Amino acid sequence: NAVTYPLPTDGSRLVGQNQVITIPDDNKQPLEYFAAKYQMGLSNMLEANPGVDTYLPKGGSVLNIPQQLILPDTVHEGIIINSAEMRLYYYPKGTNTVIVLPIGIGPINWTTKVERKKAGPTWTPTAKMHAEYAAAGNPLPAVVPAGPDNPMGLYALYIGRLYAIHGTNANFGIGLRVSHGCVRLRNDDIKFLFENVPVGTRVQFIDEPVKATTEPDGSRYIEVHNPLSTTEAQFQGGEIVPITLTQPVQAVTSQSDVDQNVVEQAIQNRSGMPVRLN
Repeated sequence: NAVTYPLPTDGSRLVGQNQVITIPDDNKQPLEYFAAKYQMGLSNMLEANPGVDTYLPKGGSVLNIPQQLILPDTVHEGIIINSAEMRLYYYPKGTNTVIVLPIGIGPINWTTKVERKKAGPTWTPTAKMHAEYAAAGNPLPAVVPAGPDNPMGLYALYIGRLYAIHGTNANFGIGLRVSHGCVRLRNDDIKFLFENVPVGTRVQFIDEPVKATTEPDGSRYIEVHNPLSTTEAQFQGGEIVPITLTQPVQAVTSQSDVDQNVVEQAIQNRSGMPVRLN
């Protein structure tokens, strides 16, 4: 599996390899189709592919698949969710691997755990949402039954304070900020988590749009994504969205052998793909 990585045991955090594919000349598929095929988020695909058309990637163009990544600076235990890059990292007890799955969101810094998990979850809408639907004339049960029309999809992991990691019955959404729901995954991905994550697993939410590492061979890398709150205009350069380097990131990026032109280009581009600094 391209998104299951053996974990390095020497302190390395750079894992994986990028791919590049060619879009057929006769292509009719939107970007979401490629993102799903490669288990990527839509925003990650946009970041890695400047000017790509989400409606219809240009036939005969090339598409970068950003499967190389730096592991976030956290414990290598349980589930880590980094909303700024729309990724969920799972460090299973049963293996020495990390599985990296794309998510959609609708929590920034919080440590919790999986309290329970359910095949075929029921959805209990908010009193708010019901008020809105009822005025619109839309029927909304107090309890939406499990099944194919349930917006949590076919599996859920509950994590406390109301929240869940769940599926979706929609055709898009993973790698996007939406309204409603907590963390959503594509069908096969949520099923995989449901089958493999025990109740009691640690869950930690972080917000780290920039990651950097000094690896054991002395090489240094940065990876820059758009910050969580980024709008279309900030994305495309009609507005700016500011990125500040945290001190852990500076521990790498301020080193004496770093090419600061690579840092500045990385910060401007926000490509989502690791770039070597030295």
